[PDB]
Amino acid sequence: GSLTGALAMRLNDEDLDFLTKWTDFKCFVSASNMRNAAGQFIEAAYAKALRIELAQLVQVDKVRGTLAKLEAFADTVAPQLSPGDIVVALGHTPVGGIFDLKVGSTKHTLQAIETRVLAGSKMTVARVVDPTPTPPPAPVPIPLPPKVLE
Repeated sequence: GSLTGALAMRLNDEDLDFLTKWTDFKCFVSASNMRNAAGQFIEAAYAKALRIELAQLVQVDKVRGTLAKLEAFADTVAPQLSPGDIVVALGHTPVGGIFDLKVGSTKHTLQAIETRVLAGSKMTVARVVDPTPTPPPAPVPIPLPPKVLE
């Protein structure tokens, strides 16, 4: 096999290790009412995305992602994350389809993406934090031809 599994056909130890290098939740993705003043998140987002592309160190990939990693890991894009399998994307983040923005005194999150948890690799979750228990339309609104909702 090699480089063929559940991580877009790269869950294998080669891409999973070079992928496991770090997490993607050191970057806050467009929160909107929370994010709008500085928006300095694309630094770690670009560095880690490149590290995901480094995970494919067939030869140089690892080197591109490591240099990019430092590029962002500079100050406010390095020591801000959890143990693994996480990336920050809240509010104005095109994936939910739901309507809830969590911003402090406006803490109501709309984020329905997927159910994928790879330690040190990508993780997609479906969660809507709102004071309402029962959702008026659908339980989990994710646009996918093979799936019904989630």
